[PDB]
Amino acid sequence: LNDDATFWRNARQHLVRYGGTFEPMIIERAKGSFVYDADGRAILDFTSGQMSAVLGHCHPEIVSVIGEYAGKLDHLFSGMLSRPVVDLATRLANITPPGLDRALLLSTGAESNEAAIRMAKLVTGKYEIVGFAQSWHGMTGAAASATYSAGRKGVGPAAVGSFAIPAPFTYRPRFERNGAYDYLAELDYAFDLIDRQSSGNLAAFIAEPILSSGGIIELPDGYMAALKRKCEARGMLLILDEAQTGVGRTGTMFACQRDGVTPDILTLSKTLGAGLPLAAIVTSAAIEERAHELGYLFYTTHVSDPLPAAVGLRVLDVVQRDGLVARANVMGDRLRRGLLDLMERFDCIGDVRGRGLLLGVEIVKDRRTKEPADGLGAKITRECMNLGLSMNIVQLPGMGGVFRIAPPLTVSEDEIDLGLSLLGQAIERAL
Amino acid sequence: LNDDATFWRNARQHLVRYGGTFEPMIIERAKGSFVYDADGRAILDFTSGQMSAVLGHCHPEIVSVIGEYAGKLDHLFSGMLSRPVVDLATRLANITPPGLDRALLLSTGAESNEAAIRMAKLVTGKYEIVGFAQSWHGMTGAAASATYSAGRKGVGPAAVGSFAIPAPFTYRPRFERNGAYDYLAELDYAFDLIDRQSSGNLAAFIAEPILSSGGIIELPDGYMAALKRKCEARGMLLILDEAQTGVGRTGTMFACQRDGVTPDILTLSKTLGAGLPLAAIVTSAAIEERAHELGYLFYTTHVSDPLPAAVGLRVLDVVQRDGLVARANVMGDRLRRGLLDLMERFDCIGDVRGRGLLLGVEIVKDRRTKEPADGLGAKITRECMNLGLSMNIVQLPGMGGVFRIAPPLTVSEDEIDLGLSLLGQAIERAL
Amino acid sequence: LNDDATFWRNARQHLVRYGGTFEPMIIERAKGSFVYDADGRAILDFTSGQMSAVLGHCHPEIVSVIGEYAGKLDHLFSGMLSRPVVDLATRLANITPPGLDRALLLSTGAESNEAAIRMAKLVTGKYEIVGFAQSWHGMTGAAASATYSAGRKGVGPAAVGSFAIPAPFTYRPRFERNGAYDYLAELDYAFDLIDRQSSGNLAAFIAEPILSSGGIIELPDGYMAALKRKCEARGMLLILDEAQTGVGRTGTMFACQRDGVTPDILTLSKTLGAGLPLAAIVTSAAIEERAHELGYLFYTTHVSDPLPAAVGLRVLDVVQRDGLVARANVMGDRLRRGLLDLMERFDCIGDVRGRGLLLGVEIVKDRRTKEPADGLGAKITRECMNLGLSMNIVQLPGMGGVFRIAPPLTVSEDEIDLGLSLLGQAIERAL
Amino acid sequence: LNDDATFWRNARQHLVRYGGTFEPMIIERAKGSFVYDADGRAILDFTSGQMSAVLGHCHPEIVSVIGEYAGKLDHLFSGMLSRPVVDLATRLANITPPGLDRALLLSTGAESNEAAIRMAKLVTGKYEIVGFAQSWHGMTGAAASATYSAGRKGVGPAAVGSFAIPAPFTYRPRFERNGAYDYLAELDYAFDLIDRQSSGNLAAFIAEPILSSGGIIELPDGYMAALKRKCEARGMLLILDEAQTGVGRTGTMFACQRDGVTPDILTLSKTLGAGLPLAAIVTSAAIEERAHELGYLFYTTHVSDPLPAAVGLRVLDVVQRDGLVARANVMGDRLRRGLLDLMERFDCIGDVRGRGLLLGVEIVKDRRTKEPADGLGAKITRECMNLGLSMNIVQLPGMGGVFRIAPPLTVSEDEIDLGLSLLGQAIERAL
Ligand SMILES: Cc1ncc(COP(=O)(O)O)c(CNC(C)(C)C(=O)O)c1O
Ligand SMILES: Cc1ncc(COP(=O)(O)O)c(CNC(C)(C)C(=O)O)c1O
Ligand SMILES: Cc1ncc(COP(=O)(O)O)c(CNC(C)(C)C(=O)O)c1O
Ligand SMILES: Cc1ncc(COP(=O)(O)O)c(CNC(C)(C)C(=O)O)c1O
Ligand SMILES: [K+]
Ligand SMILES: [K+]
Ligand SMILES: [K+]
Ligand SMILES: [K+]
Ligand code: NA
Ligand code: NA
Ligand code: NA
Ligand code: NA
Repeated sequence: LNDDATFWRNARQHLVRYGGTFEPMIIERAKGSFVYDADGRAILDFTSGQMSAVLGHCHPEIVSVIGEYAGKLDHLFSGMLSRPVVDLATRLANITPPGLDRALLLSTGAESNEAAIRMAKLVTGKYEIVGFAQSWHGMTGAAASATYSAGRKGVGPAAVGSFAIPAPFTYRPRFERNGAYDYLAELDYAFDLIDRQSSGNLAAFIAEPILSSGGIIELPDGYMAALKRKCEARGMLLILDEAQTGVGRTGTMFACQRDGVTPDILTLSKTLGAGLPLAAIVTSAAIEERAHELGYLFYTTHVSDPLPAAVGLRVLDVVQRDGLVARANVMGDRLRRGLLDLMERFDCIGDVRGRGLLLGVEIVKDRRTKEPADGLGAKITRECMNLGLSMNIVQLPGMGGVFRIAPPLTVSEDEIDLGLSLLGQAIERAL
Repeated sequence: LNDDATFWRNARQHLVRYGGTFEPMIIERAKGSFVYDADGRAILDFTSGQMSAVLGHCHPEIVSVIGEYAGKLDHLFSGMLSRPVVDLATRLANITPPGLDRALLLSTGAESNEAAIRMAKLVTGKYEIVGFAQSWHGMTGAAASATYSAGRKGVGPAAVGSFAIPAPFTYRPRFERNGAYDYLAELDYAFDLIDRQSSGNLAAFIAEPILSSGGIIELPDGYMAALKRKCEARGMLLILDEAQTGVGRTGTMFACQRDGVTPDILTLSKTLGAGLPLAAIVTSAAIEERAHELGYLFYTTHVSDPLPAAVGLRVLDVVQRDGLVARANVMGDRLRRGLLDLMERFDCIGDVRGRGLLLGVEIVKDRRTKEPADGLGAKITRECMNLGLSMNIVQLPGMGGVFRIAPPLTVSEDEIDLGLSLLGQAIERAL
Repeated sequence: LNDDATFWRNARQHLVRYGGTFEPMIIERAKGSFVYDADGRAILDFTSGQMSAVLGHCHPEIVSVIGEYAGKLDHLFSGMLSRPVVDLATRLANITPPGLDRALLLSTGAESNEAAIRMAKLVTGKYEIVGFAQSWHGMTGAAASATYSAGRKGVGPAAVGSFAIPAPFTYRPRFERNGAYDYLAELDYAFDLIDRQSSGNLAAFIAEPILSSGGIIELPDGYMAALKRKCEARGMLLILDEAQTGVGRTGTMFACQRDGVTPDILTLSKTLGAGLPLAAIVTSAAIEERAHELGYLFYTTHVSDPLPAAVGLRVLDVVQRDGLVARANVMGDRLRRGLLDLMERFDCIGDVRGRGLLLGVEIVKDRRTKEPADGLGAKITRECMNLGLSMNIVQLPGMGGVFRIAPPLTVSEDEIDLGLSLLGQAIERAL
Repeated sequence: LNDDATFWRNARQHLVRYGGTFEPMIIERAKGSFVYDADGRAILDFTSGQMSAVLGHCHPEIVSVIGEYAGKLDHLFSGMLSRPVVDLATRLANITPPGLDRALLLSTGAESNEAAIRMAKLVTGKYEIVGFAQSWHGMTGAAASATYSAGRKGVGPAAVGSFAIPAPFTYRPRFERNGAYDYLAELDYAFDLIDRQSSGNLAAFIAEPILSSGGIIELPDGYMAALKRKCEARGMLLILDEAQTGVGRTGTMFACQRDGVTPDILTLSKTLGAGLPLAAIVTSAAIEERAHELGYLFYTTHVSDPLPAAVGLRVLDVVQRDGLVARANVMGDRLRRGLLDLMERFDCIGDVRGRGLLLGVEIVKDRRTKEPADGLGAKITRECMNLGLSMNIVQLPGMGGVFRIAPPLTVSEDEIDLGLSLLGQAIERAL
């Protein structure tokens, strides 16, 4: 039973609490799209852990590579090169759009954004960084100063030169022109302001192609191109954070591919490691060259460590081989439509959005007022659990509770249907 | 041969350069205190990789646990608890001094210091952070603003409220009282200044018990206690960064134990993971409690992930069982004395310092002028390699080149003698 | 002749150049609404110097008081009280709205805003300051960080916690709701953003009732009240900068009176001194009380100096006695209508705005495109001079050249007509 | 009687309290080295007001010029040149050392330092500013961030890039080499630190030749030269703040003349205006030239206003004519020796320092412990008043109470003796 009093005792006694609340169960094993409790109960992992297990839990291929290297090449002096490192660097260079040529292999999302941000500042000689007011880039320093969805308060001043602009949000529009939402005009409006406050040191813009923590907010048609150009005109880099979107999730290997806009620096993480700590940035040769010229510095313990590298490599190998990127679209379509039928039944569902297998469901009270569903979310979330479905709802100012849905690219047709089933039951029972 | 033209081609073409220079060899395998090149040549790893492989490369016990969990419990939704997590948290609570009760499990050194620093600011409501002018805490935001050994230039303003004080350096003293080096008076002097510049927002002091990147600088007798008290009087936390010192390396499980001063927050990393990415902070229940009360937030992808946790646990298990902490003193003594004999032979060696198996050798031209050996270091470093010994020299302003020596706690008597041998040959041949 | 080669030689040789260009004439004397050159030519001062000579140049009453005190009470140790100081403080308390009770007498506009801003931060314990993107508050530190009309570039980082919002600009509207300019919605929109970037330290909002340097931008009906409330809800002070508007200029003794919204802190300057350096802030007793409790500090050489105080007093005496505030409306109306007739004749005039005797004329190319008149301004400005009328045009991003018009409250009907005359001639000749 | 209940009532009711405490008297008139109360009692102004009345109160020559211009040329549009402006600019260029060629005429000390600091940052392209930990430069923004004697707390973050070094203080030395105070070594020590914290953006060093508010601290022999060189090597400007020292006070027209080191920018104020608000900066033609090239901006209401300019001119005229600079040395010597005799009598006097007519007397309990006299100061200060002598004591951390003594350069032999008399009586009566 999950009830083990010693477990919970030691948990209460020795764990630092870092946000939210611990699920009152003890997880003992994980396989495929399922995690299992101490009673053996099976929970459908509709969030891929913390949106990382792209190939699911304990993917035989992953297992082998991990053991294959665990005992052969493990961790090395940061000045030593090895095969997995170089092969991954190359692979990344070969699968990302043209213009992205060089990679640095790290360990975490924030770490990746930090390295990117640092290189941007170096290269440009400037330091002001603009982001979305609903962004999420990490808990560390620079990453955190660019994160506006949460954590800004009670911890002192942000980094000098930090600005934000509103993100384009089609569901709840706020900027109009000739009776319509003109998300571009909004962009122009926003940048004018930026311009008026800048000190003449704009160095980069950092953005997620899809605002995950922000509520599964997809940047609408033409935006990125527009953005890009806004940067171009001001001598700024465009850093795209693809932690949740990279690696096939949204139906393309990378989200920037859909839009057809390649960034100056692209960051990867969660999905690249498939649950293990691997991260990376990829940039153009020129930028790397100038960064070098100027003595760029991003020296760590785990930069260029074989084990992870090796793992990142397998994962790409399999996504490609098993054609998971396509799959994403296919199961994505399946889940999407299923989500729409629920919306057909219940009025508490106000929006179904996302792309591929990165989907969001916005709970609302009045499907015409689009009034946030107060607590209803927690309830549903809660019944999903009782029911055996792991979910995650995000709640932000002025929006309704959002269910972030993101199963494994390896998810099965049956599991999809199964989640959809439990989701409906939880809903009806939650009302 | 390490000469593989495709390897090097792809290395030149796709790797981002993050600091220093890549060793012109290809590493293919690692076992114990050795890493092997593409020709099979064996290199004695006298730096434990990037000072992490505490149990050496591919430690059978580590291997098993990694595989044992790789296929059983891998990565989880950050809200889910598991056994390895809770057991490690407990273990840490049980082996660290009294006053250290709760832990948060992360992935990297900088990440750990960031979480610590963030909690400090939260809890106190202040934001100014003091560190040593020769410090090294990480490449990310807050970690980097407190790092003064390198990387301050060309990347924009540091974090608001950043101060530094000189570290006590017995070899090259600079503060005198009644014809003698009074490192405490220096401390008092230093803090007065701080006090005069603070805005009334001092929140913490962050320090390494032994300045590794700073040149293997050990804080002298009574200092830490003094420091601690300096903080106490100003309502500041004392955060001890034990990334290179924690886990038995300096002869004690933790360096703060020797001095008999327990910090408000203690950070661990490199050594805890033994080459894998595991990190953590440990603090008092009260501080955790208040941090909670105020909504502390340090939510990441890999916080509380079973695999690493599991790995951290084994490592403690083995250090304890195999009595490596003691061993540290014993082989440490061996290596130390060996280092002294070389100093007896060559005049280029000006100091032999450190503790346990964290030793430094300061190369100097005039052993009376204590004039830095210009380039001589690089040479020796270079011959050690040709000879089959991996080394690392650090070079800072106003000091001589420093060889950071830190082999595995699992190192053998013979390997020690072997390194000492090659080290002498490299030296004599370098002159 | 203004041609004096020694004059100009020494001018070129020893003057630091601080902005714009020196008028190629030498001024020898000033009386009423006129300044005279070296040839004796009379120039109508339609800008009241640098918008200060409210009673005109060398106002007999001013002259006497200056001499009356120059030889009786001059400058004192900042701890010594005197009559003029206390009488002025009282007068200000008696003529400003209720809620404004205590005054601090300074020397300059920026100085006044700085003291206000400092007190705000003290009292609230916060430090973030919001202003208009078209604001002007001074060249010194805090004053300058809140100034967004000019000077942000090439001089390093602004003050930490500096934000700006767009000012309501009826002529060139940019925010729409149901096909209309909803300046309030704009306000709400703007503050949401602020809110998302604040670190939880908003302390005050600083605003000019009429954006003078920003292009004579008047805050539209209901705005201030709205603003005020936006602050109220966030525990922020509202600091109103009345340097150009205070002292009768816009038809009321103070501009905040019209709107019927009294600020937490009100600043005065230019007009209060009538060309001499006198400045002041006025606040509520409570705020003063708490500021005191906390040890507010604003100690200077000229704080509470009799001469200026004395001068400030006379000026109030006369504005009141001669009923200049009313007059303002009357001549204001006269000038306004005259400005409209010109607009009736020429297409280059796109807007006539302002209040009282603080008027702006926006030059535009297409009176339907509202396309800025490129250079045309400089030309007109230039012919006004040749013609004997001193003017000032301000040029900002995205707007047309703006003529700031502000004659003395003592201006005569004939002078008004005279300026209007020359203004037309300059225009027609400029085309 | 000073007792006027209405006066005090309105004082309590409408005055903002800005620091310290208001003298319980009402000043009605001021002439020469005396200010008079409401009872007619005469108070010897041993502080020249707030150290400004260099020619004393109501100096006939000053009076005339003020009236002479009050009615002829008063305040002008900042773009208009006039004779007094240009003549003063020239005069300053002619009386300051070589290398100082151009001037900008302002209104206040802080204002002057701000303009200087701003120009420094512009010209260099950097923003970090170093000052003394016992400095005083003004209450406004940048001026205040460089002020470390007081006001750093409770008002939010200082300006980004703010550093301080300890000032050389011969009386209470703290840095030793071969058993002696090596103020230069201290300098070297200090800058090393700075260097380690800078981000590579050091732009200027701002210093008072004599730390007035800091306790009358004179920079010892060779220091300034050393300082200068420290700057030179780092591409930094040296800005000398001569608000209390400029204009003959310390025995030279400017204090930088004694040392024989001319700064890159020199600021003047208090003394230049002789109680009226006039201020200025003086710099080299090159610096002005580059500042211009880059669009330096320091546009205010009172920049280049005739009245004050005119006043500044007379003052120079008289200092020169009446040979007050010499006088300074002569009466200075007189007062100095007189101060020494008191020290001969009382043990509470621990130091007599200063230069010319800018003298300090440090009160101490144990003339061997050099233990600060707790409150004794206030007492003496208090009896001086009862006795008819206005004084000022400054009290800083770790030092004894300091009497800042600075009478008018026009002071008489008898007044000097008179102050010395009362000072002794106050002392003996205070014990
Ligand atoms: C776009 C993006 N970038 C970086 C990160 C954080 O990376 P690390 O937390 O592993 O350092 C997230 C976070 N993911 C969390 C856990 C915050 C989530 O909300 O799912 C992210 O969304
Ligand atoms: C005390 C201390 N704390 C944190 C870190 C960095 O942790 P990560 O680089 O893994 O984020 C080091 C660095 N170690 C490096 C690689 C910089 C080294 O110099 O050995 C460190 O010394
Ligand atoms: C609202 C407001 N507040 C303060 C000030 C500046 O005061 P000081 O320049 O006298 O320090 C102005 C400026 N007036 C100038 C000269 C900038 C102008 O544009 O007319 C101002 O407009
Ligand atoms: C060196 C120096 N520089 C600037 C200033 C301030 O100028 P303002 O206060 O007139 O703006 C002082 C201050 N004088 C005060 C009143 C603070 C004093 O302590 O005497 C100063 O000492
Ligand atoms: K490594
Ligand atoms: K996790
Ligand atoms: K005064
Ligand atoms: K002027
Ligand atoms: Na590519
Ligand atoms: Na413990
Ligand atoms: Na009132
Ligand atoms: Na000169």
